[PDB]
Formats: sequence, C-alpha cells, structure tokens
Amino acid sequence: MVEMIESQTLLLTYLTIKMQKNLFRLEEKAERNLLLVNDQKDQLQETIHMMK
Amino acid sequence: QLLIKQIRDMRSEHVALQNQQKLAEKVDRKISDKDENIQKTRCMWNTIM
Repeated sequence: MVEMIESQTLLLTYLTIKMQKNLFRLEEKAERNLLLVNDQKDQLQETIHMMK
Repeated sequence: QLLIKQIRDMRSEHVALQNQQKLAEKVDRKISDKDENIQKTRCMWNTIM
C-alpha cells in the first residue's frame, strides 16, 4: 500500500512540474504580445490628439 | 479582445481627421500678419475713445 501511494505521488508531481514549466512560457509570450499591441495603441492615440 | 477593439476604433478616427485637415490647409497661407492686425485695431479704438 505504501508503494502504491508513492507511485500516485510520483505521477501527480510529474504532471504538476510539466504543466508549470509550459504555463510560464505561455504567460511570458502573452504579456509580450500585449505590450506590443498596447504600444501601437499609444502611438495612434498621440497622433489623433495632435490632429484634433 | 479589448485591445483589438480599441485599435480598430482609433484607426477609424484617424482617417476621419485626416480628411478634415486637408480641407483646412487650402485656406492658411496668409497667417504671418495676425498680431500686427490686432494691435492695429486696438490702436484705432484707443485713439477714438
């Protein structure tokens, strides 16, 4: 019984570490994409204001 | 999604404003004489009053 629980713990832990590593990579790519688009928004906003 | 919507709206606004500026520049060359005309008018009034 102790050997079975340990095997379960190993599976869960493996899944967890694998997911966390791949999630951090997505979050970083996402934030970068948002900042790039936000910067484009900011340039357009300044040009519109000057024209007005 | 929010950012996409905002950029689209701003682009539309920018085109509209560009059309309005092109109509206004056909009138402006002669501005180099404003401060001088105001002071001239003020001076004429001061003389009369």
